[PDB]
Amino acid sequence: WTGQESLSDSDPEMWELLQREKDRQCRGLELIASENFCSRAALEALGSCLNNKYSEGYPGKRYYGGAEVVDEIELLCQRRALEAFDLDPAQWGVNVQPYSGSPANLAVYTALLQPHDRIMGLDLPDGGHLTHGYMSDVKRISATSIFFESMPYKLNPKTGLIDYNQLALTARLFRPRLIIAGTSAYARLIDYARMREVCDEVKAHLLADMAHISGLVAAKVIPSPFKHADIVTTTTHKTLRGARSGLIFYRKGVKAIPYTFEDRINFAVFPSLQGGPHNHAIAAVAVALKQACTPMFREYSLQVLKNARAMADALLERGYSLVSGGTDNHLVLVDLRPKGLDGARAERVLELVSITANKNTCTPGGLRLGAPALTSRQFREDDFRRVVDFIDEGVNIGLEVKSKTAKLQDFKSFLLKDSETSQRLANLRQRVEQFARAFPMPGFDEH
Amino acid sequence: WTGQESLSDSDPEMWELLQREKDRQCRGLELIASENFCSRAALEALGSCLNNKYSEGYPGKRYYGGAEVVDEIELLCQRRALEAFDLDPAQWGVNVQPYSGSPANLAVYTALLQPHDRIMGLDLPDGGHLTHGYMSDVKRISATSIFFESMPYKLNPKTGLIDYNQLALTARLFRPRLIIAGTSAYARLIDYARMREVCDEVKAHLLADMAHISGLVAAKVIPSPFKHADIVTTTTHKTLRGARSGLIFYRKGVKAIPYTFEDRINFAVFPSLQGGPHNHAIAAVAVALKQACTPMFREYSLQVLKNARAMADALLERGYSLVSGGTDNHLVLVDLRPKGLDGARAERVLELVSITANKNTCPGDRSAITPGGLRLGAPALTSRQFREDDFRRVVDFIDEGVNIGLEVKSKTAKLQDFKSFLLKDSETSQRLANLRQRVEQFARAFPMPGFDEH
Amino acid sequence: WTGQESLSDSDPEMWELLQREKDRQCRGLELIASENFCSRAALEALGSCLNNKYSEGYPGKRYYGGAEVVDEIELLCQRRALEAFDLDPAQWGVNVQPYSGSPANLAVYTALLQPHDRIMGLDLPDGGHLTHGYMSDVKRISATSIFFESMPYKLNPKTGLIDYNQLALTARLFRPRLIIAGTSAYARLIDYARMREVCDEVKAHLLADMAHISGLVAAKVIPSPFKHADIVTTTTHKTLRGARSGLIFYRKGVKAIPYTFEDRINFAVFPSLQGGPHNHAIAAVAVALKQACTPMFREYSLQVLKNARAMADALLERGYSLVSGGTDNHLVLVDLRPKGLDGARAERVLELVSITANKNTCTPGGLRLGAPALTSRQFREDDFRRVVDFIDEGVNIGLEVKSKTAKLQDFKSFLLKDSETSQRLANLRQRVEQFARAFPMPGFDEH
Amino acid sequence: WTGQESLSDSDPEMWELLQREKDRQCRGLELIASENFCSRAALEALGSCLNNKYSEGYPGKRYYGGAEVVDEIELLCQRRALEAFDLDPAQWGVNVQPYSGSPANLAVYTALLQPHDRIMGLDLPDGGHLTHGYMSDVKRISATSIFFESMPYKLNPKTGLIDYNQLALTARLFRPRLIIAGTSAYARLIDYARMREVCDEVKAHLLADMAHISGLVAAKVIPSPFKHADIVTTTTHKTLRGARSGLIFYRKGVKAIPYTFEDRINFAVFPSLQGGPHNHAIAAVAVALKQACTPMFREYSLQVLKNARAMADALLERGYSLVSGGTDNHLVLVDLRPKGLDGARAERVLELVSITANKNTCPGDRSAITPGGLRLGAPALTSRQFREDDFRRVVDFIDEGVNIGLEVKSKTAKLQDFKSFLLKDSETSQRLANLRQRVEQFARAFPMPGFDEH
Repeated sequence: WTGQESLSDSDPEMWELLQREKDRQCRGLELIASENFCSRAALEALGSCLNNKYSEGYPGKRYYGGAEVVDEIELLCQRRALEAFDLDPAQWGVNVQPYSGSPANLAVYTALLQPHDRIMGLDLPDGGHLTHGYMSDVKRISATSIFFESMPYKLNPKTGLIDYNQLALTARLFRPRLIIAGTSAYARLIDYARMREVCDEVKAHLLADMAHISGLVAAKVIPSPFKHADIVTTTTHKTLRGARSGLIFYRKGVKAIPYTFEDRINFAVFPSLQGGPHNHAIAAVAVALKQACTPMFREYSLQVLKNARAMADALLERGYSLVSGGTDNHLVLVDLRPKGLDGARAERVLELVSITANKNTCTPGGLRLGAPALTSRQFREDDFRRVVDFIDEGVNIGLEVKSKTAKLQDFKSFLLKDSETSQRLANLRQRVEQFARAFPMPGFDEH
Repeated sequence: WTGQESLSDSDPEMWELLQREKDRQCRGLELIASENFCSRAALEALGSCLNNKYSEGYPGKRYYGGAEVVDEIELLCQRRALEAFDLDPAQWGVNVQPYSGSPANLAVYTALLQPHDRIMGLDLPDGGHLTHGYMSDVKRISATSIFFESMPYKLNPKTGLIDYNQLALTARLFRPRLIIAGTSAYARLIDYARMREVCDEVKAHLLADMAHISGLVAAKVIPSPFKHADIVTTTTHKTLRGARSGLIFYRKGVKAIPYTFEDRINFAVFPSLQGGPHNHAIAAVAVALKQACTPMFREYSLQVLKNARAMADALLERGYSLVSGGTDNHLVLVDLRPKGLDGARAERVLELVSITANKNTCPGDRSAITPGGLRLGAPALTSRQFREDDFRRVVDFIDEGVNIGLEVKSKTAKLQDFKSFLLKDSETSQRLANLRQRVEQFARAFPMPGFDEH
Repeated sequence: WTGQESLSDSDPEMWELLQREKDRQCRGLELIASENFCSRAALEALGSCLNNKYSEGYPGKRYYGGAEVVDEIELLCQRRALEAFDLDPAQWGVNVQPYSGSPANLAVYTALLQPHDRIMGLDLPDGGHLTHGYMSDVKRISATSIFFESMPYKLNPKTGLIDYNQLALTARLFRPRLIIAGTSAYARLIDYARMREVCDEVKAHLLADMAHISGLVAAKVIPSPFKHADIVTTTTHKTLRGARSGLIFYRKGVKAIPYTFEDRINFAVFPSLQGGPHNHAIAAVAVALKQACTPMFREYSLQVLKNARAMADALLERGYSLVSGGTDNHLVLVDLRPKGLDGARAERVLELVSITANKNTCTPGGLRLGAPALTSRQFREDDFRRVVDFIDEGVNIGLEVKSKTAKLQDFKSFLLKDSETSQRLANLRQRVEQFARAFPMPGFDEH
Repeated sequence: WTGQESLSDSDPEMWELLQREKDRQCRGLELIASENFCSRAALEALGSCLNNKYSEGYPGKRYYGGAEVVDEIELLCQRRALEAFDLDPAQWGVNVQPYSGSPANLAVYTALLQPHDRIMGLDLPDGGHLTHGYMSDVKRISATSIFFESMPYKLNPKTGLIDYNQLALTARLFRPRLIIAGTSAYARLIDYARMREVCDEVKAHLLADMAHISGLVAAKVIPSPFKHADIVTTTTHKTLRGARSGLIFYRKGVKAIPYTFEDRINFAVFPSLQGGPHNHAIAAVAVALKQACTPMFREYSLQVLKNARAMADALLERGYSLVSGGTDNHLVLVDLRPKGLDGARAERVLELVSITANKNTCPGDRSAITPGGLRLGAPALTSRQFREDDFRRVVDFIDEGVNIGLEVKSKTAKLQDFKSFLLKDSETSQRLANLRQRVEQFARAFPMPGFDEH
């Protein structure tokens, strides 16, 4: 036993599973706004010998020796991270160790707040993220709401936009120490400048969680939250198209008196929260960041916007309603109530024809659809019009099964069962797949 | 642009860095007890298309669709996890999502305790882990000690063993809700049965953090903490030899009255603490777990023990002292004080001849006091097919380095002086360059798990 | 040494001080709304041999023996407490041990909430109490805000009333576990029914802190918060006219399923927070409660309302503005801004002519004036008109010193200094005193 | 209605209750170590017009006007407080507002610690106070243990003294921010100097809660904790013989660098925790403090010690055991186990013959186990002019009661049985009625501080 044997030879069971998954990805239409397809280059770094180095600490300040190279990698991941977002090193620092997006947010909170200090984020069903704070009537759900004290701010249900006015009123009272600007399911640009005014007034930190939109920001096809925020967090996947990992950016040098984010943020990541860094992820992230500086990436990102517009327009033009009436980014939010349907139903139908989207709250009343993934497969505007055509076939199949049944559980039975419904689906699936398989796919060919 | 281009073509700067690192690993003698070399099979899964699936939730209970296959992978990773540790599914469950070892511990604490509830772990300089709780005189260091209230238990410095007697006395007073049995730098077996008695008495949960020893346990070459613990956490690297990731195991079904670990543990992992699982890691872990069920792995684990013994004996034979006098596991703790040196010096010398070990605090020392010891481990080199004679040879090189360090110390005052002398004094440079080159020539000859080039 | 010697004989220094204080009270016009003059009967109990008994625990469940009598006293204080507020013993319980008003509130919070649980009270400068929660921009001030998490609700600055609408909006978000209805400086009735609707909606406890108005409630000259609240706290002084002490009332027996307030409330008082009860205070309180059941007390309380009305009207009729335009209770809030003055100035002038009132926030812009004390000295409506006349003389002296100076520190100098100001004051003082000394005074004659 | 009418006229029901209580106190033998009988002078201040002034804030810094006189009273109460304990105003400050002893402790903790910070006090059944921290296996009991994190230190059951050695060991681990030296049921002097060494080492505040012994300290018949503590709390009753109220003393001026106790302590009292001060109590306290500076008070305090000795000796002489073998203060702890009885039984018998004492837990016993001991104190009867022979006589009556209890125990099984037999069996009733009547006749003869009638 050398540990040099191939996965296909040593673990055929697992290899078959990887191949089934690759085929599923290759044949399907991926419309989850959070997803993307990672470059082969980045995956080669991810599966490298970098997994075998423990490097607790920071470059030049490691617990253990033998880190010359890993130090260079991490410092390079930092530089590339600052370059990708057009940041001055004298004004901004970055931490590249967080294992994912959620860990990065916790590290910020633990670096800057005391337990039980106050935080505000966009309410979850209004399109925020769990990590921004969330509790039901009966219990604390996010760890953020267990260790800290969170109160949500809300959408204006008329405009579908963030009620900035209510935020200011409500934050004058609750007095949060940290306010979070960033979203999971919102189709428009955030008023970073406004949030900053609110934060300046009540003496709070402004954190921007750009996970969804980091690609768009790096490409400069939308305004940057770095003009206005103290701290920025993000995933390295989603629109940045990297491996799964996380980043924390922070202001440094002179504030007025220095900024004091740097030491606290790094200390909270390590030693307070994490163990050994995942150097193979750090390296893949760095590869993804280099890719994001390119003109190619700017084209990709522009195309992301165009394809989301195109998908929006194609849906309007078939009489669907869109929350906020459209989009200024990479996703669209479809209100299936004025079309006599709901996310739960739609999602399950689409799933069965190899189209993957989310139900989303308004049995909830909406659907979220995103462009970044298919765009990465070189989809253009006509291709997305065609996608909508397939979606609409599926909605109309759904609508038909709803008038022919009562409850959600009923609705799902009727689909796997009634042949006239089964065939209409099998036919549609097969067309979707044939259409999808024809487009290219980032990554390795076989796994 | 397809995103199908190779790393050597698209990012030569990064590719050159990978290659420098691979050459470093190939040419060096890796004695850090936490390290291992991961199989090529596992790394292929890690760098797979599984990176591209969001699967928040659990199998059959996902936020989103399109998870048929990922569900099968995760369930398979679970089964293989239970099988690797010889656990009945009716009695034990497992969560395979934690991103690493440290997150796995936090999830347990948040699942089972209220903020500010009480925890005890082995004091850090006595050989515990940060995640078990740690604060200096002046500040809270571990997030475990910020969100929860931690008090350490200690080694008996006379025996170098864990003072179980003092633990019971001290836990009767402090009244912890969770006691943690597991170590980072301890050369002996833990009395899980005893800890359990203490936990039963004061009404605390017993958590076993087997990160260092999980390989040994899976191979059944040492006793299992699953006989005595309620909850078991571990990394998937170290002696399990997987990709970097984490596991939480927990009792389920009937206690006496049911166990209530399952729902709380899974809930704390997700939705409370984590986002999307890292399915590529989950898959690599599963590959590593399959490998750990094999006879080959049992041979490997036995050999790990024998090589640590052999290294121990070779050090005794040259008049070094070992904390607790030896080892019953994969590591040895070497006391360099009686020999007129310290970990800080030794470590830096060894580093400069491509041997990597840790300085380590010796029992009864207030750290600040520069550490009097060195920790050395067998799992990594054993994975490169080292046998007992190879480790005897490793000790020869170590001893050469110690003796060099000894000479530079007689010619120097302070630690800062000592480090510059190694770079500056040319007679010292050469003696080091000579030794380095012999270490490398010796090391490069042994095989290396992974890919050849990166 | 017997310990039977008189205070005048054994401690002349102290006795002189008591006599100076009694003369000050006898000669002055006491307009602080929180104050009253306690009955001689109640003071005799307060200075009794009951100080010499340790009775930790509750009747029949004492740590120590020899408590037959003290048990009877405490049980009697309970019965009289329930009778005074017209409460059914099967529906309400009471705890009579809290050492004062502030301790009673803490005991409720600690009995019913976890540390860091959420509370809302009327903001302090809007006329709430410290114990309801209070923090500045920079620090936690109330212990309530240290051990628990408090967010204030506010007045509508247009109506001078409590913004019930904003409360509901704001409590839907903050999700408090306890909401507190009660005031220190508010001239109107509280919508207990409305607060209850809000509490029912967000699943919170309603606590009513009737400290200011407990006399009025007992007398049934205003609506009772007992119709709507789960828990009621109060001082035993202020309008109840007792010795300094506190009470906690709580619902008991069947809710729908039993109420669980009783055991938690009593346990928090003792053993959790307090030591030995103050049996002499408990006994004085009981004497005061018996007095409050009488027709005499109902007359007194009606007269309190009439005299506050009369004082209001007399102020309107001299062109002062009143927050909320008047009063439905025992106090009035005078806005000295539309009269070109401020509380800080006015208070100090009045003080120097033996009239005691408070500055109150709108250098703040108001003054609070209360009726209960002077009413207890048998003052009637004409007497209060006459009081206002003296007040107005003082305001007009103030106004004159303001146009003749710059800052507050200046203003205070000018008064003790300039003879033409000094004499005008000495003259006024002497008239005030001569007028006041003529009225009777509850208590002992000499101390 | 003037509110000038007498209590006997306006509330005969209440007046009759006061008179029953006064007769009870006059006729009984009060041996509860916490009790005393307050001077008439102090009670006159307590029931004064000072009840009618709101004076939130501090002298010269009041929310409201009209406080010229109350300011003079409070400042005077401060001066007399410092004088009574022989303290330099440049070195010590005092707060005179706390409503009682328990509030004074809470104010100190809230002034100096963060929520969830760590505190150690003498374990409750080892003779500590609730306010020093206390939790059962299953719940937090003291508010001190809810808002803060408390761990007890313990008696050495072999000596009956405080295990200072174990305190140091245990505090090195738990790392408290505040350690509390003071007791409710302890018969000996506390090693303030030792506690201070322990506090200096681990960087904790030393608080002394002298509630039980403040009279003795003021009289200088025992060593002062002010030589060693940073902060001192006390009640104003117990051995100081005042009205029920509380004090907090604190170091001020230069430490080495200034002390920062003053502003925090005063702020926590008000505005953080309390409302309006109880000026009538403040004035009574001041009266009591003046009385405590006198020679008369020193004689009283000396006599307290002698009478406790005398009671101790009289018990030894009749073959009882005393925890720690005797006393150096105002109380004695009697172990009734070797005599074949327990506190629970003894207490109830003594109660029925108008002698009031406490059952009290004996060292090394898990309470639940019905307490094996009795606590007896001298301050109250000494205030009724009892001398040594009078206390010898008290012990005679106690012993008669013990012997009665012994007979009812041989005729009964359980505690519940034992209590009903005392009411029910007529031969037992009479033996008790006889003894009661002799105790009363003996007690009524001694004078009583206070008013005659109420």
